[PDB]
Amino acid sequence: SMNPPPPETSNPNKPKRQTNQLQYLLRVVLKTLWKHQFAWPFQQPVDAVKLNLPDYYKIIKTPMDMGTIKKRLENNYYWNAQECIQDFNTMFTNCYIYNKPGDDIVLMAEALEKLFLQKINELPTE
Repeated sequence: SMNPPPPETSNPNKPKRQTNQLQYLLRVVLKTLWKHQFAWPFQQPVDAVKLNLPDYYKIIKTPMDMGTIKKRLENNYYWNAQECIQDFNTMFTNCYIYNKPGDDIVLMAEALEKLFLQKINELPTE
């Protein structure tokens, strides 16, 4: 029922890059999803205490959210675009794993994911 430590957003010994694909992931992908009317439940780690989801972290072992992704991108945490794309996919997957099919939160994730897929389709060549 308690919250775990959040995912890391800094690791000084993890090697980093700033590539045009990672720049696109911040400037286009994250910014598009962040501003959406359905972004709010995904803008920070799930607070299982405030939201009264005492089983959330029993089920979700790889938490991810856009607050974390935003910080990772701003702090150049990633080596490659695939790591960041995986974080978005983990976020959506967690939502679909935890929640009841057809719930409104699942519709919210689906709307963000549709946009994510449209943007990733045009990921620039390195």
